[PDB]
Amino acid sequence: AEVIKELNKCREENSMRLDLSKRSIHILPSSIKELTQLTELYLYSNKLQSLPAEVGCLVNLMTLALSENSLTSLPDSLDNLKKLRMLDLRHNKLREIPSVVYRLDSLTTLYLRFNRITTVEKDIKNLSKLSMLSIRENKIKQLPAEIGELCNLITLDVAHNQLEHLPKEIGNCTQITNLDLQHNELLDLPDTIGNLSSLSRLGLRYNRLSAIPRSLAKCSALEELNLENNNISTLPESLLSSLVKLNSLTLARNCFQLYPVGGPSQFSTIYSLNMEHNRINKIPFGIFSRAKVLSKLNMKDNQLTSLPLDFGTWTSMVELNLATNQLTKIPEDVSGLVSLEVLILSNNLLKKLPHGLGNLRKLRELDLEENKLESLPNEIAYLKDLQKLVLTNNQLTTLPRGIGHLTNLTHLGLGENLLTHLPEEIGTLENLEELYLNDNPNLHSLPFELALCSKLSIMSIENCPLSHLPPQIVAGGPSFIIQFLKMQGPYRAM
Ligand SMILES: [Mg+2]
Repeated sequence: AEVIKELNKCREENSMRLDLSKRSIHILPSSIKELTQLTELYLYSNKLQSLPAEVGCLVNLMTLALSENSLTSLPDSLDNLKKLRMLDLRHNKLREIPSVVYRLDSLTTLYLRFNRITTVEKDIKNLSKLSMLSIRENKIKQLPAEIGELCNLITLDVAHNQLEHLPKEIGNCTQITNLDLQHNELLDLPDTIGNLSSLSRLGLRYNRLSAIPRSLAKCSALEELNLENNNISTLPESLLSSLVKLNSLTLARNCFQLYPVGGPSQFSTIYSLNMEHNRINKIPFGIFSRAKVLSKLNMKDNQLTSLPLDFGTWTSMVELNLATNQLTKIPEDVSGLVSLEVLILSNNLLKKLPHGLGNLRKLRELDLEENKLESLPNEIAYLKDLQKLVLTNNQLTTLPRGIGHLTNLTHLGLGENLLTHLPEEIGTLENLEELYLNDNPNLHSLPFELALCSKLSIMSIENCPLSHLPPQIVAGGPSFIIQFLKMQGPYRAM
């Protein structure tokens, strides 16, 4: 109806771009054959199950945009579009690459993401002008050796498929800079992967890799190496020191029991190292002695029972996550870690903290949730940069009076402890915003000085008896308690 007039409009305008997207089109009219001047046809977001043979009359088409339709194929007449440069077939119902697509040898850009494709035929070698090929989110089990004739490829995306291997002939696609293989079933990578010398983005997470080829050392433009969720427990001893632009290394969710063995400069370039969810039973002595730029270490969910003798020499570390290990002590040498801003120690077996904690002048966040802490050291008072202090689920009965010296503290989590009272010095926490006191069964009062925390907007007190406060006030909840402390206490300003 309106597409009749829009096709008609295009005819009289002689416009070389036709946009029929988002028009609920089920059947494309035959008359589209008349608009032979078109170089761009936009049919995306429609209801098309098929393109008519008349589309092959649009022999000047350079762009055919068909995403978000219900196509199963394309007309054999598309053969006649000898100038077609980009075909966009995302989000359709293709069970295979349409036969005609294998003859569109002028194509440089082919988008096939989100279909039902299982096989790439050997005839893929005909599309040797392709620089962008995306077949992400399909059902592909293997690629043909003839992928190696796509020598102009820059981006090859086959993420979210069923690949178990990659043909060694991928090593002939020497222009590739972005190769995404994540979320496949990959058991290995070919030793020829090193032939991809301009490789700068390699997607490998969520596969079944048990090793990395040593030839990957040749891909020295790589700026990230994310091996998350595989089956890796070692690395080629030469690999990391060859990746001289490597910024970040993720070994999370693998089966490392020991740090990978590497050169002296194995960690000399990365800023971030993520080894969370492995089986690592110790951190080697000296492992960060040449890691001047490494500032984030994540060791969460491993098997650590202690820390190396030179722990206190990690002077560049800024964020350290040792959550979900089996640490029983933090050594006094933690005083060495003068750059630390974030220290996460939740879910260990700590009973006390070293006095040396007080040397962490830049510490902003300290998370001690789910330990066995029985006290805090007085030297906590010197953490003047501390903003967030999480002590949830410990065995604390009192806090040091010096807790009130934490000028910058905004978040204080004391839920699930054994507290009998809060110090009056809580009132000098001028910046306190969130105070969690829930599930302290022996906490029977709150100090009037709590009224002095003018920025206090959240406090939890569920399952505290608070029997030294009036029953109806306690039943009113945090809002009523704070108002009561202000009105009955001695601190009203006027
Ligand atoms: Mg899958």
